[PDB]
Amino acid sequence: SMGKTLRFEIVSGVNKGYFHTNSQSESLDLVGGIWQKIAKEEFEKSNIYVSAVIKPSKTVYNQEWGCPENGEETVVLTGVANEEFVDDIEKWKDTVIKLAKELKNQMKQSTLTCEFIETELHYFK
Amino acid sequence: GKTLRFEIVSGVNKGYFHTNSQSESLDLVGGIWQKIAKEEFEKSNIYVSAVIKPSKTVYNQEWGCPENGEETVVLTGVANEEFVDDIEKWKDTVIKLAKELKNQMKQSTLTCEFIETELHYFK
Amino acid sequence: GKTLRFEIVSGVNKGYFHTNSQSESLDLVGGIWQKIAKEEFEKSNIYVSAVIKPSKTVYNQEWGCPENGEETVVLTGVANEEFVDDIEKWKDTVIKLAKELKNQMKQSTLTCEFIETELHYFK
Ligand SMILES: Nc1ncnc2c1ncn2[C@@H]1O[C@H](COP(=O)(O)O[C@H]2[C@@H](O)[C@H](n3cnc4c(N)ncnc43)O[C@@H]2C[C@@H](N)CC[C@H](N)C(=O)O)[C@@H](O)[C@H]1O
Ligand SMILES: Nc1ncnc2c1ncn2[C@@H]1O[C@H](COP(=O)(O)O[C@H]2[C@@H](O)[C@H](n3cnc4c(N)ncnc43)O[C@@H]2C[C@@H](N)CC[C@H](N)C(=O)O)[C@@H](O)[C@H]1O
Ligand SMILES: Nc1ncnc2c1ncn2[C@@H]1O[C@H](COP(=O)(O)O[C@H]2[C@@H](O)[C@H](n3cnc4c(N)ncnc43)O[C@@H]2C[C@@H](N)CC[C@H](N)C(=O)O)[C@@H](O)[C@H]1O
Repeated sequence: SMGKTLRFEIVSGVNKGYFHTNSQSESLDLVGGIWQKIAKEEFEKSNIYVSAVIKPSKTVYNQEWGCPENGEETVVLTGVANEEFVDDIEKWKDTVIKLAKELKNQMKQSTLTCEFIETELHYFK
Repeated sequence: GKTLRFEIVSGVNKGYFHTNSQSESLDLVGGIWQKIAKEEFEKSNIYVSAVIKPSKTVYNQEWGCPENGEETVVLTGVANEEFVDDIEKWKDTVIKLAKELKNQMKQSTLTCEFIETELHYFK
Repeated sequence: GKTLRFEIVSGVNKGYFHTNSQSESLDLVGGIWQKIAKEEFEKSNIYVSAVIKPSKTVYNQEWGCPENGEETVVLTGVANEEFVDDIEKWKDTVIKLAKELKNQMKQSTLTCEFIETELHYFK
């Protein structure tokens, strides 16, 4: 029910120019639907299912590098390696990286960040 | 130098509370947290504040997830040394509140994580 | 090799800025951060980008919290080794910007945290 493990965080753009969504709820459904498909497909391959909590956001960077004024519409995906389901943390990590790259490809993103953070998970069921 | 932060993820249980918007879910969960944190504070003098964020959680539809994700909330907070004198008792308190939130939101499962953090508090 | 991420939590000060939606607050804080980060970059060549999320912060009404929570914003960012040559200088830049944000948002207190993180950057 408790133990040291890893969480991940990925930040992606929503690519309005390609998908033409017009609200943050539409953007969340877009990214969430892609994550759902790729996570299920990898689960069928490796028996490792990576669930993700997805949050709306704006990412602020220099307008001279392409950022809209007041920020780019983005989505933050996070998840934790639950030892109830993950027997091998290194395989899970490699799965997350694989999914992050697939998300970057299918979202047509030029760059993407994927972070791993040490966490102590308490799981109540 | 280092302290802890927590992160809890819960469903919002629209079917039970009959809320109709993510804004209503935030007020619902906020009010529940506000009440349970106050109640615990009056027992132990340990107040656990929480930053609450809207979210969706994506998992396998075979396990009950709606297409594109379940509506969820993320609650986070930090053990501020200004207010916290015993980190172990603070962790116990977060866990106690996380279990109360799980019960009141009628959740079958719930995650509560602790992450090491370096807090700079400006006042 | 780990790097750092930061997390800042701030009020949105609806009463001072006369905003009436979370979207308006997000754009306002986003513009304020964009300006202070650009000005700092023009001096030090350290650009601190930030991912900003809407939120509500729940604390004791006895200390001034509104019922169900205060409207807040969470700003996070990562020290990407592709652009950050000196982590200490980056950390001091984040702290400097957090203090500027506190002043410009007219906040009485503000938290700024640093968390160790393993960053994979795909380009
Ligand atoms: N900090 C920096 N210092 C110096 N130059 C920079 C910096 N950032 C960007 N640049 C320039 O811009 C070019 C593109 O860089 P990049 O796409 O990485 O620049 C990114 C970061 O500045 C920021 N960002 C991304 N993930 C973040 C996270 N987890 N936390 C905080 N901020 C985040 O967001 C920027 C744009 C991304 N959101 C991607 C935008 C778009 N969807 C795309 O795919 O191209 C670089 O090659 C540089 O020339
Ligand atoms: N990763 C997995 N691998 C294998 N089987 C799984 C997995 N996840 C769920 N299952 C199956 O589904 C059953 C239910 O498991 P569980 O309720 O824990 O499955 C949860 C996780 O997959 C995901 N989730 C929850 N917290 C998360 C976090 N912090 N980060 C990332 N994802 C998070 O969300 C799922 C459902 C929860 N949101 C709760 C749903 C609902 N409100 C409820 O109370 O039952 C399990 O007994 C398994 O049979
Ligand atoms: N935990 C506590 N225990 C005991 N006394 C407390 C506590 N918190 C606040 N107080 C009392 O209230 C006064 C003000 O304290 P403070 O402004 O720090 O109290 C803050 C925290 O309780 C909470 N908060 C802020 N950042 C947070 C984070 N990252 N995670 C979780 N919660 C967060 O939010 C409270 C108010 C802030 N959002 C600022 C509100 C307002 N915008 C302002 O600028 O004054 C203190 O001097 C004490 O008298």
